[PDB]
Amino acid sequence: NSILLAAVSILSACQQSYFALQVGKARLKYKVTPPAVTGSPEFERVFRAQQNCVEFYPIFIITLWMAGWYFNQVFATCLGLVYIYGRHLYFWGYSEAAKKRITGFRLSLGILALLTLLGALGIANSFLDEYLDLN
Amino acid sequence: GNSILLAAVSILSACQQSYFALQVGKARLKYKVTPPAVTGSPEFERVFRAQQNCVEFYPIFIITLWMAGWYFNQVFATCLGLVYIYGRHLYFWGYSEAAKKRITGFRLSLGILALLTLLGALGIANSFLDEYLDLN
Amino acid sequence: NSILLAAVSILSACQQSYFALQVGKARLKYKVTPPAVTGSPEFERVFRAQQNCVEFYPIFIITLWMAGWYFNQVFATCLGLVYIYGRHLYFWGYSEAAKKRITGFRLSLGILALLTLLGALGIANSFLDE
Repeated sequence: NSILLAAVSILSACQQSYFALQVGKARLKYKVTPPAVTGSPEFERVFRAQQNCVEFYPIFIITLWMAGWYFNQVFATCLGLVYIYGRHLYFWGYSEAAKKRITGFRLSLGILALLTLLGALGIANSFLDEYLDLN
Repeated sequence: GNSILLAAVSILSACQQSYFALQVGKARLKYKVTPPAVTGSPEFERVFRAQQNCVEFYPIFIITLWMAGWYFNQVFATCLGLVYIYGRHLYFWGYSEAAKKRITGFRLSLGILALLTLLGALGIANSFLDEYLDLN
Repeated sequence: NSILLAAVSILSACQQSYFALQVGKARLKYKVTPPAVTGSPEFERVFRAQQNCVEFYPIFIITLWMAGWYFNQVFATCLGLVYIYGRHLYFWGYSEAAKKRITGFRLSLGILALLTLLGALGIANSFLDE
């Protein structure tokens, strides 16, 4: 009864690990020796992109589960997949040029807002179930 | 279900975190910091670092929030959760004005976090001694 | 029952807060004035280590719970403990020298992939009988 949410969650976790791998590969390709994170423009775009993704990850997960638990698992699950796609655009877009990140960024933040909305409605509706009203 | 209050707080805090990210985006435009760079303007640098410290601790807050709410008391955890959200509001805007103006909101939100950790640890412990060692 | 998962989760959250404390201590030891995060090489090692940990934390939590819920709580719990240990090695290793991070890094990523695997099997096996 959370099996769909669980699946999306494992998919997104693999995406985030994939992004971390690219930064590791970029460190070798452009000779950026740890702990440094600057010194090659190509590396800096890859690093910053991965950083923005990893920052937003827990926000996506919460919003995903609250929507799926309190509104509809199937609908949240589908939005979740489109979000995973949006960041795929964002990451690879940025990596090529800072201005190519904007599509994937707008898509994934649109989805996140909708998930927030659905989660808020469902939680509200669900709160009225201890006032016995179901709208 | 018996997580409805936790769920509400969680959605509120997630909105706060997205709001912080928006401010960094606005600051990038106001102080002309060309991506992927995050240095150059001191005003931008304070806003960026503040949002970074918030986003780092966010998953730690969520775990501690739910463990406290699940294994100790949902209503008590829920209330602390709201005050934490407020403390982070002070921290972020405080830091944005001056590096030393962050300290109030910092102490508040980390105090709460420690208490939530405490409650979570007790409840989990009590539940563990009741479930594998038959001691409540 | 999720009491074992709950315990590991609170343990790891304490580790993460501990790492953040060390960065705070490093700011004072090497005079790195906020909001700056560069200058002292040793500080940059401590900071980057804590940053790699805090990035991967939500990934560990999700995979930990999915494995524990859909595969086995006791087995996931044990792997969870080994991950916590691997991160302990990573952090302190890296703090001394970038090349001392490698052991704790391999250990913790081994665990993470297995947790992902177990979670995926359990969810699948789970979905195979509707």
